Amino acid sequence: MSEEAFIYEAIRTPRGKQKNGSLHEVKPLSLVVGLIDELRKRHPDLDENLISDVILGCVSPVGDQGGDIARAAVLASGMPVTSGGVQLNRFCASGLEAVNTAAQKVRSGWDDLVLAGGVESMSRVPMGSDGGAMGLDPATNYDVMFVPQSIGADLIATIEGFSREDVDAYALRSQQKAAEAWSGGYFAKSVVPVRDQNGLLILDHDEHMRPDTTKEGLAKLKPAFLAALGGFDDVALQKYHWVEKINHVHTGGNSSGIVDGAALVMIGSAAAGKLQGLTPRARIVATATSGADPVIMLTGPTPATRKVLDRAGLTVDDIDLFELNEAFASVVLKFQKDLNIPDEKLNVNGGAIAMGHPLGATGAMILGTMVDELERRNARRALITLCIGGGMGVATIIERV
Amino acid sequence: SEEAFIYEAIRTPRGKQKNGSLHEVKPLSLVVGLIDELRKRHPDLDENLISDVILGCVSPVGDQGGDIARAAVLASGMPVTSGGVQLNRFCASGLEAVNTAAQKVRSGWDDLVLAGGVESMSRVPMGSDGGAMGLDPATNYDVMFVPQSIGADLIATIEGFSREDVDAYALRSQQKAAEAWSGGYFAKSVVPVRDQNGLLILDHDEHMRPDTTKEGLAKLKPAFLAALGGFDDVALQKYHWVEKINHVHTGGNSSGIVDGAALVMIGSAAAGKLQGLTPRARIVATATSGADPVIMLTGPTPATRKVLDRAGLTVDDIDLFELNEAFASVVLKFQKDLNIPDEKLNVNGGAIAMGHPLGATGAMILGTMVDELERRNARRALITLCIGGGMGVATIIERV
Amino acid sequence: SSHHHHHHSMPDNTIQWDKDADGIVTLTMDDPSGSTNVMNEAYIESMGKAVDRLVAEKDSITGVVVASAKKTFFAGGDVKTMIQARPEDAGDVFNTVETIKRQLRTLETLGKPVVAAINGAALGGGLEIALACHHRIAADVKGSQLGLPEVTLGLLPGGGGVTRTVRMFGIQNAFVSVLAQGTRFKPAKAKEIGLVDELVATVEELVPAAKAWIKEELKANPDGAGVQPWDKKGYKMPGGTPSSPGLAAILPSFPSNLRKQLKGAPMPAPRAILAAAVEGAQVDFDTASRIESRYFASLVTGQVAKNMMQAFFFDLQAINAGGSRPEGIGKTPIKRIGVLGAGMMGAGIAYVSAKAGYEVVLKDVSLEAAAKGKGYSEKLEAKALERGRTTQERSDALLARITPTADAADFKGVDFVIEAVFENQELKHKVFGEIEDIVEPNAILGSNTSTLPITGLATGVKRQEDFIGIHFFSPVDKMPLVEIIKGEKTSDEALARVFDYTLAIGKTPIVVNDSRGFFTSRVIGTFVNEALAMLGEGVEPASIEQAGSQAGYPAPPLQLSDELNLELMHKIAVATRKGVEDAGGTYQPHPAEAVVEKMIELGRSGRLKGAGFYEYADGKRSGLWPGLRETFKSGSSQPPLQDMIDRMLFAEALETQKCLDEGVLTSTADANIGSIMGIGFPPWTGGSAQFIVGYSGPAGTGKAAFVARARELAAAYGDRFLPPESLLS
Ligand SMILES: O=S(=O)(O)c1ccc(Br)cc1
Ligand SMILES: O=S(=O)(O)c1ccc(Br)cc1
Ligand SMILES: O=S(=O)(O)c1ccc(Br)cc1
Repeated sequence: MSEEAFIYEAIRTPRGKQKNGSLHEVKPLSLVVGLIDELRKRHPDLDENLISDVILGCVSPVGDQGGDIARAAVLASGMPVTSGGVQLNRFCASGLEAVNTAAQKVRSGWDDLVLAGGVESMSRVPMGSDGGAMGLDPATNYDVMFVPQSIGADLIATIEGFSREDVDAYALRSQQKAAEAWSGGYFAKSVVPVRDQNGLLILDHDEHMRPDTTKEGLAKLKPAFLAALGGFDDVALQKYHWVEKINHVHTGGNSSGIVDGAALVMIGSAAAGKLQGLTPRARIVATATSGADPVIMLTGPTPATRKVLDRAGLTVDDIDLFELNEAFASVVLKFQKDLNIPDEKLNVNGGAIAMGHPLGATGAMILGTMVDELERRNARRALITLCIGGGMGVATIIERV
Repeated sequence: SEEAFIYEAIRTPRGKQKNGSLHEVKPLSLVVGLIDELRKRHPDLDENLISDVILGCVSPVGDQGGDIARAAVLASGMPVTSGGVQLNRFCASGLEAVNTAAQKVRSGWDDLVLAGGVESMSRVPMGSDGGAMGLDPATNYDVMFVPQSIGADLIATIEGFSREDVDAYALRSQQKAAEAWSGGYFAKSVVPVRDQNGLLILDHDEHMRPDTTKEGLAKLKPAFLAALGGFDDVALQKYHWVEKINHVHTGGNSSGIVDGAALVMIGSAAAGKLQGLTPRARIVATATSGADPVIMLTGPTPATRKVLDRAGLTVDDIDLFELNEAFASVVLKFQKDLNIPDEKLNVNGGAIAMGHPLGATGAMILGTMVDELERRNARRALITLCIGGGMGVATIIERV
Repeated sequence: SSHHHHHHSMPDNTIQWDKDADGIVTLTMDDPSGSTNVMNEAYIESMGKAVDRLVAEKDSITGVVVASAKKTFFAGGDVKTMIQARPEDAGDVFNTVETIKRQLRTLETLGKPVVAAINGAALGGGLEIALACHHRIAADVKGSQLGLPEVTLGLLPGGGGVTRTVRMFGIQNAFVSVLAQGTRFKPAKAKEIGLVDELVATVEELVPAAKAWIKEELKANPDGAGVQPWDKKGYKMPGGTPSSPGLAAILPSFPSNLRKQLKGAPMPAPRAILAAAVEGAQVDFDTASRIESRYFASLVTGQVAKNMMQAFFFDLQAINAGGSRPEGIGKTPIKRIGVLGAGMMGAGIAYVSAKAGYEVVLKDVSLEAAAKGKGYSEKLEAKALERGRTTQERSDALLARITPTADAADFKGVDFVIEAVFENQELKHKVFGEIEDIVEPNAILGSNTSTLPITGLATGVKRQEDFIGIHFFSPVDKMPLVEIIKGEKTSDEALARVFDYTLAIGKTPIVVNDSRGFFTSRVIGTFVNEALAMLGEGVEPASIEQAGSQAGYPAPPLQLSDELNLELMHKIAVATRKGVEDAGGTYQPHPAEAVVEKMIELGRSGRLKGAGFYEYADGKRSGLWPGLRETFKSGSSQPPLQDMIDRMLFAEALETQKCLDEGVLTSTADANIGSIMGIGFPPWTGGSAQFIVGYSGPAGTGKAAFVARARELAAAYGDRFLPPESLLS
């Protein structure tokens, strides 16, 4: 507690879509280096030798994203060779796990100023390219009762009773709040456009957004576009044996988009911030990690959010803003139902359904989003949490400074 | 803040690459075997206290992909709240997992954490994950990429280590490893690998060639991604004063390609008293550093000075030193720069004789120094590893 | 989204449209503003109209044939526009090549067979057009070449040349054999390597053969007709993609090998070609094509491209266009060529004079020792017959032109004399005064000298108006430069007759006024002296070699010093000392001469003696003499490597400026070509004169930054780096 972790910067790239995406020609290493160079523009006279480590989350660390891409970004960007570099994978919360670990390392007293974030080029490195123990070990797939996150979301909507209209009503709500935040200029300072080697613009906006979404168009969609293979409905029901039939309510219009993107967060102690002349923007109050049943998989944010509230000695009302990655519409609807979250405090600037879910980089993106929305509202606290494959959960409370 | 102690530290034997005993074992089971051994040692342990499982893996692909730490948590039947995260910092992945676990406990927001590594190099070879610095010419060109094998030969050329100087060390590592196995130094921490029926697969480090002779090492031919043109001329473009690289490293004075895994339990003092566990060693300090990426393996030298500076200690106060034996010239330069006594360095042999399971070597040479500090009744040890890309990690522990 | 360069609110038309009764459209290219087809603003708009018309009429078109109405097929682009592209014009450069490739991509995915009728040379933008077609037929006509030589101008094939070759031959083969060096192929070699599918005899049977292939392709292969292999469902790239386990094992070795062949020289074109080749093989053809454009725009706006386009296009044309040729003079044919002297230099002169269809009269002393000169001509022809580059009829008529002899009377008809006996000014005077009366009054009397002035030698002839200095390089069969030294008595006609002779034997001529060391030998002296100066100052000899190779030189300086005897350097160091000490002037010795004399005192004169800065066994170079570091206390002075690279490049650049100031060189085009092809000045600079106007460093870019860096070197290494007043205000 003696050394508190602060957030000095939090930037991210625009999220390019999967098919005909604008970032498909850009290597995921180039996405991280651009964010490093942007932090150089904002602080040209920073002693980068104070930067002790770079931590990047990545769920598919193979191919373009293999070989410790955090260390490749340190060398390619020209940072001091002493600035470390480590890649970690905790599925969808790899970006937030990097921010939390960088905060825990600052508190431990053995790190002064650490960069943390994530990168994921799902159009170049599709999800599942990194192999996996499941499938390559049928004895393990059979024993743990593997069910992909798509069915788990449909199972949550069946148990809690979320209709197709209920999940599509949230999808439209996420699209509307994203377009209002964008045209309002909320993301002007954080979304660093991507440029080529000649300076030409490649992308500057979240192109997965469909701001002209209507209730009727969301009803014309079709569900579940691995999930279309047989077995997973029966495997999930053999675990949740009281459910008779799974209602498939999720489509590409109410599920998180497959996008490319990356994000960076500069974290350091109060002493290091004064040494380099940096102004802190937020404080890492508490971090927590828990998990829920591995078959429904997506649940897990709830016991982790409650764990991070008890660690910081706070309640739901003490937290001004709540931010949960919109992997699926029913997951956020259950999260609001369990902890009784007001509508106005939940994913206020839209979420992954409209702008995308760059797996390894999402945790660092939505966190940086809450840093801006706290300053823009002059609010105090915010709670960031993510559902994770396998059944895990990660939460983090930040307080505006 | 809160102190982080080591309560348990075990590791599997290391099976060799060519015709290895562990080739048929999935790298997930190498970890699940070690989790079941911890359970056998502490049956009454409440596993809901274990808040994370942090495993190092340099080639997280295929058998080692999909967050093998989470697969270890689920397959072993651990509580589903016990997390599971894989990381990758090249050779120091095994030590960085322990350092991160100790740092998470020091921050206070974690009580009891498992940390370790795993690398089945006979099933998932090195560089199987692709890589950005390698499989992209624009970066390979600018950063002047060069393998560790070339950088190790360049260290021998610059420092004057002859072929006999590095082969004399490999003999010393073979002898200290054979003498240590005979005295049963490893009988308690080396958990033999078994199958689903209880049959023995491997109970010893089979990469060891204990009958190595100075004459036999001389007949080995130098193995210098090498044997592909370019990397000799690239290194000399940055080290322009050196004229030719003296290729002194062979397969006998370099670390061995092996399969293996290691596990280290770490927790606060309150987590130990509450679970009835005996703290064996205390993480005193850690450090991260690095050096030129073309020489690569000179990162342990500033990382050891940075960690001795944090603990407020000196080379004299460290009873045992433990540097990973990736290449014989790297350990010799480390001994020369810091003037390390000869009888303090890699006292139980190193990766030249037993092997270098990349992502798990950090947690193996740490658990080795916990065993030795107890057996010698000594006080402090220092563990460090050279890293590809020119990094370095070091850790100081103290017996309790 | 458009096929045209503009899309808002008047050039010529290049392409003719011919559809026949079958439905085969014949696109014949014919640029009315030049005898060669070229990729300018007219073509892009002309092909835009043709491609748009192919789509709107596709329901009545069966196939397309692309031919040219010129003696060539297609060659290059508008260099006068590309050399002006600025970094803020990268958006325009990007859009232009994207427009060019969208045209070829529509033509390629037309659903109908497209055949290229290559009637002649197809280079650069020409082969890139033919590569978009599905079939290629070339005529085995004389003078026809095929290749992508954009890398020789600091560029890359940006019209699909990289994307398609890497896709036809794989990453490694396309880069090595076609892209990295821009190798030019004759049609027989092109059909073997895969660039060309069929061959015909004359250009008359090209369009009929192209239409005959379209008719057969539609019958036998009706589905795959007009479909390139990479647009098929089961395409597999040769050698595999970067994802293939076989290629990803050696893929990291490609950039390291490129740093070996370039020795670390700052030449960014092969770097961008290798980067666009690999990154392109990871994605689809259309995304790969756009990555190619971004790397292309990165080179066009750069300075290294502007340096090469200046030297290898504009400066080389102005020389071959008769710039240094005296005005108005005509030609006098060279009937018989008397090559006095038959040594190493004398043999090469007679060979290239015989390979140009001129009669040679080789003359020397010993008919036995003068047969080695013709034996050198047969050693080459026998190697050429084995390589298939010449025929026995072409090889016998060549040796028949050479008339080895030893009689002075066998000069009744000779009107051109080259003396390459050996070097001694007094001995030269007497041997010259022999054939002057035997030859006709219009007979040139040349001389091959490296440093001895011509005007002093010209006194030993009556017709001093025909005494000239023709300086060849070793070996004469391969070296392309010929330094013509103009004396005080040489007339406008006698110089022009030598200028015409050089172009006839296929070499590059530069005209130089009489001076000590002239230009080539004088500038190359400052390069080696600056390196030996660094060796005496205490710099590591390995660092000196790495500085010379990473600067872009062909041979490192200390190595080059052993190839031209150190005592030969000492002799010139005395001839120059006697030269200044006779005009009432004192002589300041270069600090390198102390190193030369220290090596000569030690008995290490270079390669001939068998010991220099390197050691020599088995005729090959072993390594640096191990006692060299102890002799000159190497390691005491450790300057940064960039200062060593600049000390060697600035010494030659400032010496070139002193030559242009003293009237030694007339134009800057000769200074660039003379430095690039004569002494080996790095091609990325574009010449020792372009290096000044095209300098680039932390001090900026241009003549002003060059002066700043030259003064920065002056304050730390000596006042020989202070720039002349001609570069100042
Ligand atoms: O900008 S244009 O499309 O008119 C153009 C530019 C350079 C060249 Br070479 C050809 C055409
Ligand atoms: O902007 S320019 O008109 O100078 C231009 C130059 C080269 C190319 Br290719 C395209 C355009
Ligand atoms: O024919 S070349 O490939 O050498 C070529 C020349 C000029 C330009 Br602009 C482009 C290409």
